Amino acid sequence: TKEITLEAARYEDESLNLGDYVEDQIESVTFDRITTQTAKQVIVQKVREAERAMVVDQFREHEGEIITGVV
Amino acid sequence: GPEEITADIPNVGEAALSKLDESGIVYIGAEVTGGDILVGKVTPKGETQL
Amino acid sequence: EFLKPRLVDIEQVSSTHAKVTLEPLERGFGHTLGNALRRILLSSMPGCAVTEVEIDGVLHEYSTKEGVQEDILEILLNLKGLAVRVQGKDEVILTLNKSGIGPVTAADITHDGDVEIVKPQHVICHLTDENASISMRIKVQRGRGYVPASTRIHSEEDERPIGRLLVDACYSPVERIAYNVEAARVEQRTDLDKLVIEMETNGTIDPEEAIRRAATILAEQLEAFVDL
Repeated sequence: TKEITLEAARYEDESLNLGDYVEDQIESVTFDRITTQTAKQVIVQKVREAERAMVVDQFREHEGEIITGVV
Repeated sequence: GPEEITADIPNVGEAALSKLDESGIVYIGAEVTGGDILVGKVTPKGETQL
Repeated sequence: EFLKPRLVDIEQVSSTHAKVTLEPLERGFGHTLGNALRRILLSSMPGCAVTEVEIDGVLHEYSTKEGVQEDILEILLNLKGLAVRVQGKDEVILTLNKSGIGPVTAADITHDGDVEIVKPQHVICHLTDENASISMRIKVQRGRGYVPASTRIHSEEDERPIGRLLVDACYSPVERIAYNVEAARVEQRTDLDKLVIEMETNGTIDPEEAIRRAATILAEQLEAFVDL
């Protein structure tokens, strides 16, 4: 499950190479009502990442901000 | 709305929840120690913030 | 210029309890060796009491399985007093199974060669229902001293199956120890002191090996008295 194989999977005729980390799996749905705390933490991390990306695209594109400001 | 007695409990470790069932009540005959949960009761609060 | 006390005679008046005598011991040493040996004997010896159980059809020690005329708590309290000697390794699993009318005793425990029972006539519990059966799992391990049930929960190795039941350990093979000093044989001299020690055990340990182990512990621990 963590890493598929083809050499030891000769019954499967080795449809791909040994060590292909490409997308070869699928899921359907997840509720995770009890895991709502983990979902909220992941959403907070995603929000922080999005805020960092927005700050980057707003400042580093114009080399930060070359203007008089305040601290 | 009323509060629920399910296992939907946040910010608690996996060990603190491994002593519960799918409904939210400890199994009969569990060696529970001090500082642990027996039934998970969670109540809905007001919005108070958006 | 001293006389080395050498074990010369051992009297097993009965299987349960015996006595040991020591030969020439110089005056004054009688209450030295006797008290120290008695106290190390009574305190620190290798015990092999039962530490864990797994009954077939109960969930906790406070329930009552159908067909047995004793409470499960009574079952564990009775089983705590069972004496077992272990020779092969430091932890062996013992299996039990019996059905039908009549009590269950130590002779009903499976008796693989490594583990030997000392008291076959010890009773565990009566059984009344005709088609009643109990298949309990017995866990025994070596140790010393007195480890209670509460303190051993410190392992925290996910040792929480519902059917596993804890006990209170009784790691003390000896039960009653007595000793006294008396005038020894003439030994072509005057004032020869010999002491006799009466040992009451559950039968797990023979007195000679017990004395050897106790004296070895005392000597090895006292060997720290070589300072700078």
